[PDB]
Amino acid sequence: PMNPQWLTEEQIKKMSPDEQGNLIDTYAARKINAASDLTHAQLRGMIGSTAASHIAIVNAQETGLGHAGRYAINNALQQEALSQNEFLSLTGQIFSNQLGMSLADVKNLIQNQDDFGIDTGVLAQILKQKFNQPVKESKICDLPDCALSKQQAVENYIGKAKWVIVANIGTEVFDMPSSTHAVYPLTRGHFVALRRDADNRWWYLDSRGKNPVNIALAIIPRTCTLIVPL
Amino acid sequence: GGMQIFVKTLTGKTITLEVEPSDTIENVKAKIQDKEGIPPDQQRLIFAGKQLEDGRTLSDYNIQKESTLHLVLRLR
Amino acid sequence: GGMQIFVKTLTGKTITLEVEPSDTIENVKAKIQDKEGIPPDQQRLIFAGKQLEDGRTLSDYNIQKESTLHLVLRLR
Repeated sequence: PMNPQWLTEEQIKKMSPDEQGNLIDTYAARKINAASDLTHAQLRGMIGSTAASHIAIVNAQETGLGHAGRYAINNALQQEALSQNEFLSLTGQIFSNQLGMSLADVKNLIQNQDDFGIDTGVLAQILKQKFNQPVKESKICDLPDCALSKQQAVENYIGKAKWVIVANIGTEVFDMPSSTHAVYPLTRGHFVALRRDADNRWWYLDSRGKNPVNIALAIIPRTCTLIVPL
Repeated sequence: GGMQIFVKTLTGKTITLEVEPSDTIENVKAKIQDKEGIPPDQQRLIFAGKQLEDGRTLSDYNIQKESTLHLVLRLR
Repeated sequence: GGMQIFVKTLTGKTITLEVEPSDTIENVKAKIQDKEGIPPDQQRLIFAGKQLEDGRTLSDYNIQKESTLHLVLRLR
């Protein structure tokens, strides 16, 4: 609509994925000192199954660590597949071998917790070296045919992949659906993951959230960067 | 990504919450509920010696990253 | 007129920035923001194996025309 504060949870539950995704891309961005234009109840209408799932948040965000790159990999694979030490070793090797950084400067980079952070290129190199897994990446909004249908553009891009990693690069913080009491927004400069189950339901996994949540692919904010295993 | 704050009880137990500066005290209590099963009406939050009100944000209270809130339950 | 430098990601993507020797690293990050939508706090710039600081200029770092800076985003 023009004003979303009239939309009810029931109306939103009856909407298609693309209609729900349009609500996200139009109204889910938080303000500087307030929540988005969508309430917890309204976002709850975008949740599909609340039944028991074997999919879980294997990696919660650890105290004081900006290691969502690691958490998203482990949540995407549903295993403790990448330890912290290997995460930090592979990262440091990239700065050392590819960017010419000295040992002393690499160690400062690893150990400065507040300044630490990686990107989708580091992630791709970790996935290639550690797991021999190639990836492709794209912003959702740049996908072929996204303007015609966000849901199907993302489905067609993901293909038969069982997981995807999502990077929210930019300045926006998005309120997202949650199957719990609190809102757990997708914060800026942060990785999350989604995992597909046997019924082709996708489960959204934020290391900063409480539980997995079953949402349509079109719920992912369109500016986010998708990483897809080949 | 993301900002973390601490919530400490008199029991000594401390937990890490994932928050934004824009989070209301209401949503913070909801996050404590998700972690501990404690409904918001049984939560009293204190920071800088003041009881926090539901409609104000962390930023409104100048609660920053790694700040510690004190939780005392309201059992009657 | 004008000096150009390159900014290269690990993805391989390379972009051309229009700069002056007097440009601070701060303004260079702002130019990357204008082109790519990436805020400065999500940018780590590296040249000659060193992370560049915001208050120094290209000339301070001996960054000259057609130099290549390496951009790695800081996602946490």
